[PDB]
Amino acid sequence: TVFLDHENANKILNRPKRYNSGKLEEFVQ
Amino acid sequence: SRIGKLLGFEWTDLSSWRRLVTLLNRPTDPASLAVFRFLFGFLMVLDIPQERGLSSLDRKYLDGLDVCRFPLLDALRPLPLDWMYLVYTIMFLGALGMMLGLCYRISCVLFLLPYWYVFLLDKTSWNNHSYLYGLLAFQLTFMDANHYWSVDGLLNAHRRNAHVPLWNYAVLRGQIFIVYFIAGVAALDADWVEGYSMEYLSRHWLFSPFKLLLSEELTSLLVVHWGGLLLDLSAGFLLFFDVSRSIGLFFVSYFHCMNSQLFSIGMFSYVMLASSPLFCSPEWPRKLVSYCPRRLQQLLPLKAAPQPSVSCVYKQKPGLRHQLGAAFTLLYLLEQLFLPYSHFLTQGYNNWTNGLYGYSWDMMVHSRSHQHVKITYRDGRTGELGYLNPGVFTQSRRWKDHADMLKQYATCLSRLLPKYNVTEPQIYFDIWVSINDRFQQRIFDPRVDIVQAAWSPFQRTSWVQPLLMDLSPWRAKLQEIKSSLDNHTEVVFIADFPGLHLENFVSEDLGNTSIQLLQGEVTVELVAEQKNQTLREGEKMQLPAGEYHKVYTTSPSPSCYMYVYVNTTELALEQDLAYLQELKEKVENGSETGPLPPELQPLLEGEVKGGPEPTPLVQTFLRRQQRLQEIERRRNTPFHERFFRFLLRKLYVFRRSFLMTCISLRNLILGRPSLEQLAQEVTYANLRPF
Ligand SMILES: *[C@@H]1O[C@H](CO)[C@@H](O[C@@H]2O[C@H](CO)[C@@H](O[C@@H]3O[C@H](CO)[C@@H](O)[C@H](O)[C@@H]3O)[C@H](O)[C@H]2NC(C)=O)[C@H](O)[C@H]1NC(C)=O
Ligand SMILES: *[C@@H]1O[C@H](CO)[C@@H](O[C@@H]2O[C@H](CO)[C@@H](O[C@@H]3O[C@H](CO)[C@@H](O)[C@H](O)[C@@H]3O)[C@H](O)[C@H]2NC(C)=O)[C@H](O)[C@H]1NC(C)=O
Ligand SMILES: CC(C)=CCC/C(C)=C/CC/C(C)=C/CC/C(C)=C/Cc1c(C)c(O)c2ccccc2c1O
Ligand SMILES: *[C@@H]1O[C@H](CO)[C@@H](O[C@@H]2O[C@H](CO)[C@@H](O)[C@H](O)[C@H]2NC(C)=O)[C@H](O)[C@H]1NC(C)=O
Ligand SMILES: CC(C)CCC[C@@H](C)[C@H]1CC[C@H]2[C@@H]3CC=C4C[C@@H](O)CC[C@]4(C)[C@H]3CC[C@]12C
Repeated sequence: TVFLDHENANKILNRPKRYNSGKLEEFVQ
Repeated sequence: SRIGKLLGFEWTDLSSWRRLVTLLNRPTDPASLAVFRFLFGFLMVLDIPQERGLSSLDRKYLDGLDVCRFPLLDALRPLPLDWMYLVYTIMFLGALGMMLGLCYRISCVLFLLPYWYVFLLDKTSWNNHSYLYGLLAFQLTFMDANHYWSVDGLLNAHRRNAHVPLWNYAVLRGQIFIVYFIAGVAALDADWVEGYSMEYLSRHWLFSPFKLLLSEELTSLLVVHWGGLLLDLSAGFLLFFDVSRSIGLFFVSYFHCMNSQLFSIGMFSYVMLASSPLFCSPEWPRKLVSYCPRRLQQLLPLKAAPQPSVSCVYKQKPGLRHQLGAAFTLLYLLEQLFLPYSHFLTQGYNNWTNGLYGYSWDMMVHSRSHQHVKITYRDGRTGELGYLNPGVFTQSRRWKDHADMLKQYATCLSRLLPKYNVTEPQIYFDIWVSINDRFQQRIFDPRVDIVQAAWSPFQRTSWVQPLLMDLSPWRAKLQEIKSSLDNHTEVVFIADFPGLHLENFVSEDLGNTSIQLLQGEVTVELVAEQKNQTLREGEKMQLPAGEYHKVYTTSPSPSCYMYVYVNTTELALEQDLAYLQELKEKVENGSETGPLPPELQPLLEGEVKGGPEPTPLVQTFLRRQQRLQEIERRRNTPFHERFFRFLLRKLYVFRRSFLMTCISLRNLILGRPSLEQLAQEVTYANLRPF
């Protein structure tokens, strides 16, 4: 989905997939 | 003298340039330099198919694909897929030659050139241990590491058991000390000392013995944070002096062994472990061989005294080779000390921290959390507005924290968009970030068109929002609120700058949503009703679900507020599911003598065969029950099975990389075969092991 709509773009209180914090030093697959 | 027995030299050796050159080229035993050379090459071979990216080359560099890339230099571009496989093949051969000592100098160059080319191709793949690998390979190119235990010794008589210059050990030891010491200094940040970074790392089962005499909070603060800081600041000094080397070896070995299991950093812990014996006597490996049975000695490197070498100066006038080696050890060590503190000439790479990540030895100091990202564009001709899916054409997420990467991303988007019927677009970004549990805030100005925004490597970026450090003391209060919440409630903390507003659409599932003001003054507008309401400190207001609302920061200073919401749809669904489970338990235990409802029949049977399609609630309950059963099965797995599966996964990774490289090499040399043949070969290379 390259293009979004108004409702999805401004939906701040959405379940964040990247909830876990990152370190920038750990290798990612 | 006492100093001579402690430092290994004397003040007289620094009197003149000639004396300094003579000291740095003193003959030394090459036994230790050879063991490290073998270990470094062996680990480099293992790392190439795993973290360097050999097993995913076809996915990353797929031909004819639209991707936005982040090279250090905008003019650096990758090669076709077949030629990229050749680059990795040369790198692999160079590492193999280094480990064996066969054609040492050529092998060192074969690893070095391909390695740095791949490193500079992607700024998003930079980290501290990958930067260290490039440094270690660069140093060894000029060292005589193939003088003790190598194939070159058998090929050439003058390179078998020969002395090496002392500056070979000095440069390697200096590099390892810099890694320890600079990391310790960086760990002097307030967040690290107060225990904010990695505040949950003490829950690992590896910390079980400590908890027998300390609390969870105490263990995290003292052991994890202060313990790590102490080791970094004193690791170099402990290893250097031989009166404390034994203690230092045990402490560093334990430190690195734990890190290999706490984090996933590839070969970082194993490379650091191997570098530790470099501080011991340069002839320790030869002494160990002396304690071996005579029969076994025939399968081990020589044990006699090393022969004289031309690389060293013997108690003669130093030549060009010795003087150049002396100059290298001084200049290189000076550059290493300066670079991590050079983030005042390249001001275009600083946003909230200093410079690009990878060459400052700041490991696990700053932790980030991203809440939301929005990308907006406006057509140059039509004038209509639109929105894009964040990270649509990217293979990494590091672009959200750097202005140099954001500028590249915006330029890439403007080039691709015209092919989707968008002309001369203007692109805006709205990213919310939180660092070390601070208030969520914007990092870039959302009113600036990044396509036309100005960026320079040596100038501070104008459109970067400053970090609100004055609000740091609120962290203690924030945790208190988050600890008193119910098991079904959630909260979000936000801080906004004056003159800016936040537009939010609340999902229908988020019933019972409210906003409370903590500091400053804001105005909340209901878009549908066109109603404005002002809020005061400590005031809470309920917000409609499934509609738009806007928050304006009218204060002359940044405001703070929090969102408290409950997922009503999930709560009702869970209650219904729990009620169904209770009914099933009542049926199972013998109660509910009445006939079961037709919907309850699938619950007992467990298979929908010869009947109407079950309702979504039944399917959800069945899926949840199956997931719980799988989790229990996974937990009840013997260690032997876990190890076997781990080895099989590694075997597939290594086997696939070898087969894919063969296909690409065949195309380069012989020629591309028919499409049907190529499809079959790719299928074979994708087969699982065993
Ligand atoms: C929307 O969700 C919020 C958050 O869960 C609900 O707030 C909760 O309101 C109840 C009262 O209705 C609070 O219970 C009472 O508060 C005291 C405070 O000390 C507490 O000790 C007791 O539980 C007491 O009965 C409850 O604490 C409060 N939630 C939290 C986490 O503090 C709100 O009621 C919900 N609104 C609707 C319409 O459902
Ligand atoms: C409030 O709770 C509802 C569930 O009662 C949440 O709906 C669920 O949201 C998750 C993602 O957070 C969905 O999972 C993902 O969605 C895709 C597409 O639908 C689906 O293929 C996968 O399940 C995927 O993992 C989930 O489907 C969806 N619905 C259900 C029945 O679970 C909702 O997101 C919650 N709202 C918030 C803002 O927390
Ligand atoms: C023996 C007794 C009684 C107490 C020991 C008390 C001791 C030493 C506990 C140590 C366990 C512990 C809390 C380890 C995490 C600490 C952190 C985050 C170090 C940061 C760090 C990391 C993550 C790395 O991957 C590194 C890799 C190579 C070189 C340096 C690295 C480094 O600096
Ligand atoms: C509610 O009050 C807010 C206060 O900011 C109004 O927002 C401003 O609207 C004017 C135009 O009417 C703009 O010039 C300002 O820049 C806006 N404020 C900002 C962005 O700081 C809003 O229009 C009011 N809503 C209604 C329905 O009257
Ligand atoms: C076309 C390119 C990618 C292929 C050739 C690679 C070149 C550029 C490599 C080979 C050796 C490399 C250098 C090796 C060591 C250092 C010291 C380090 O602190 C900064 C980078 C620096 C200065 C490297 C810069 C890049 C370098 C010069």
